Amino acid sequence: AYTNSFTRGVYYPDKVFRSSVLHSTQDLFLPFFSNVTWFHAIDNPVLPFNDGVYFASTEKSNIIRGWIFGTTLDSKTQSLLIVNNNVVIKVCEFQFCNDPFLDNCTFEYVSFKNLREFVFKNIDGYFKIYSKHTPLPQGFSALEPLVDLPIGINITRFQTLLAAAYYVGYLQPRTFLLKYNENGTITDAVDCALDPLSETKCTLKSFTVEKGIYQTSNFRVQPTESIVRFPNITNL
Amino acid sequence: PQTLEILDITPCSFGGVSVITPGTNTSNQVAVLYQGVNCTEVSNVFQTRAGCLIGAEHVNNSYECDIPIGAGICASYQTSQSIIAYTMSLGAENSVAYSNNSIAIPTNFTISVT
Amino acid sequence: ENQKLIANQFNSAIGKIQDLGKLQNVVNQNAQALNTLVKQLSSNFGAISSVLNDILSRLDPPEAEVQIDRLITGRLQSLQTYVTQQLIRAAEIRASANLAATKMSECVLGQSKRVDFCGKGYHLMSFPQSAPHGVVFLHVTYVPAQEKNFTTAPAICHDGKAHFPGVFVSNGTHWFVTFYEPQIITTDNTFVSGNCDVVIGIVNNTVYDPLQP
Amino acid sequence: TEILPVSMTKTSVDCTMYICGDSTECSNLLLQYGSFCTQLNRALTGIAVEQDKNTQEVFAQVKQIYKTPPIKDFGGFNFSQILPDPSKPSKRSFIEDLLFNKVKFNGLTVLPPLLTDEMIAQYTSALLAGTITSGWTFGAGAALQIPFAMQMAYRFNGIGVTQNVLYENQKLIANQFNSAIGKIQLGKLQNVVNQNAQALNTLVKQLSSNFGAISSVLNDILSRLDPPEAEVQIDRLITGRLQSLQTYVTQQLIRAAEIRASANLAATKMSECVLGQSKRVDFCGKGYHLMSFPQSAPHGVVF
Repeated sequence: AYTNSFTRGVYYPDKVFRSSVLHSTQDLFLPFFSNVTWFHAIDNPVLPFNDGVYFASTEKSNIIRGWIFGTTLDSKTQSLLIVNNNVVIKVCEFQFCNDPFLDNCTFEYVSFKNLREFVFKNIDGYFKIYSKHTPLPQGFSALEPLVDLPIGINITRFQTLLAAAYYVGYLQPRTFLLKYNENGTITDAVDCALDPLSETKCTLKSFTVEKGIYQTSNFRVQPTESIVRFPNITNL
Repeated sequence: PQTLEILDITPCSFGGVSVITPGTNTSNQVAVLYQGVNCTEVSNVFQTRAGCLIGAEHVNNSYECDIPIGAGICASYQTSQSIIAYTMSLGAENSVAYSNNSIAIPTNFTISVT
Repeated sequence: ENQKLIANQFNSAIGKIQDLGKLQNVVNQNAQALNTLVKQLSSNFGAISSVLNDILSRLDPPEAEVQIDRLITGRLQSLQTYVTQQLIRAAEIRASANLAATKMSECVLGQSKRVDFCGKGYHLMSFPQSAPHGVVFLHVTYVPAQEKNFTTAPAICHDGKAHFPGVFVSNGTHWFVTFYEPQIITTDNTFVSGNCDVVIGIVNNTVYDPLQP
Repeated sequence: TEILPVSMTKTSVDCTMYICGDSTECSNLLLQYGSFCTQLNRALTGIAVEQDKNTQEVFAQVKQIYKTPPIKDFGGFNFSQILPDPSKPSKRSFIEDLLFNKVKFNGLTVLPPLLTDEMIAQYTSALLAGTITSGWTFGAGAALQIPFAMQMAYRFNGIGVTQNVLYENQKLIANQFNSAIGKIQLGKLQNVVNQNAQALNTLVKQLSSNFGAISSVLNDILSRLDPPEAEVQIDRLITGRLQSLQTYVTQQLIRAAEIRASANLAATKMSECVLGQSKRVDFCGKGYHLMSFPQSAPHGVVF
């Protein structure tokens, strides 16, 4: 099943504090109204990892207790074993079978009515883990950086494991205008590339556009093919 | 270089792209002007001297205009209510009844504090 | 008996202000000029960075002078661009300040006979208001509003004399002199010179003379 | 016959097509210069909205639009080429055509004016029908009728001249009107068109200038060298072409202040010479002023 993630996947791009500013950053966030893939575990197959993923879940029993991030997953690439009991984070390798058992390693670390959103990233070897626990609804909630890991590895495939409804996202490089409040948190956001009224809002750097006509961007027709010509079969 | 027909080079269709909107306190739907380009290149298609004006509807009537389009076209927001693209009306088409014997001063006055 | 017309309309028009396009534009244009200037301190202009401390303290002074020379050109072009926009924008404001000085002299400190200089209509009087970085003129003007239609002739020879007037007006059968105030036709504001072949278009009608009664 | 300019030609520039036409690494280094043409585009848009204010302050001095009555007994001027003829498809007046007769794409875009040539000529014919049929009283609200031999008499008495000149010599006025416009059939107006033309032409020919680098074309610099040293060469092209834009835009801002000073003079002459009579000496022509007529020449007005 596929569904519509309305305004989700908007996290804090930096640890800078800002208060009541309309800040425009060009960071990879989950686009608005994108295509997110609803799954049902009634199992948990392979997933595509491109530029990080927006995870989510909707459980009243806290049943998901595992992430396994690896290309080969046979104790060759650095996999992870994140568990939510505290978010205890085992970045070391365990010898997995075809399906790891429910009910020499490098790094170990300890830090109906619930959403568990888990935006991931891998830029400059800094494996970022964001989070938000908010009891896909019609609303808006920013995601705070929960932990960061300077592993410096390449990952391209993963599989969430439990001892039943987990969603995946698609992160793309996209301009985004943020809206901080008095409290220093994000209360609204605008993508400025989805529909023509949105990119008006970035050119004004505001939210309440007044009645008028605004030169938002420039139109250009890209070339289609190439035409290279040289004279008739002369020389021989 | 192969045959001897002479063929021109004219540049690719470029231009600006403007967004015609009412207030966000008023409406949410917008018109999208494409400046200068005839719009066989690029919602309700409408061609003007300014360029293509998609997303709004041509109206054969004429009103005192609100949002400057360009080249004698203006946009507004009314009938539910949508965005209309019409020729600007220049004011009421008064006809003065001039005679060899006629004069006029208006009846009452307003002490207008401009 | 029309100070009650004025006072209400003066209170309504000050209310319509309560219910500043030129002045708020001036405040905003200065703000965007200053804000673009400060954001130029985050531009590289081709250098490694924009914070002057890390250009000095990341690499050797041998080529640090070259890199800071590219940075100082970008900052100086940004400062020259800001100054030459302030000089042009101050010439615009000085044209508005000389127009406001002319309106103070000719509309407040006197009455202007100039058409549509101190407001639409027959200008009566102005009041300046000491608005932020500007001035608001309450142009009290005498505007007649609800139209009419009279009937008049180029001149009126009564018994062989062409008059030069004050406006000959007539509501449909009788002639009034005139603001729409029908007063009696009198030779006080019309003077006699010529004849009724000496003004084209002339018709024949009475002209009340004040020496007779 | 006074020829005043009113409006310049509206021009908007796109930087990433001008400086860095079909190049991505040029756009990346243009981004490294921060934000220079955000404010260049706001400078040129401020010029372009200003020209719409100039044309709408001079001609749109009245709210209504008055029609010349089908019988036209307006004292006898050469009003066939002055007042509009229904023969021309793109409707103007032949006097406006006489002034029309006498007067590319490399990122530069010539945006059209809002107030078209037919709509300006409708404003002007409303001012002509307002002046003839209603005099000065059409400047207060709508038109309030005045006969022609009554309004020129009052235009004598308002300048201290006795009212016995056009009341006795109307055939002199109609013949001298034919002869003086006959002498006419545009120094200030052709100048404004020419200065705009040389401004854009020098801007285009700057792309043939290499600014001390190896070449003035984009692709040869990219092909011959590599991001080690092409980086230096393309920096000369960008900072050469960016100074060419700032030079052009600064010359456009100064030239738009000149046209606005002549647009406030044309708005003052429309108010005080057309919508009324001026007591000012030598403001609405040499001599004792009776009345003026607007004539919508291209990018200007002829009084």
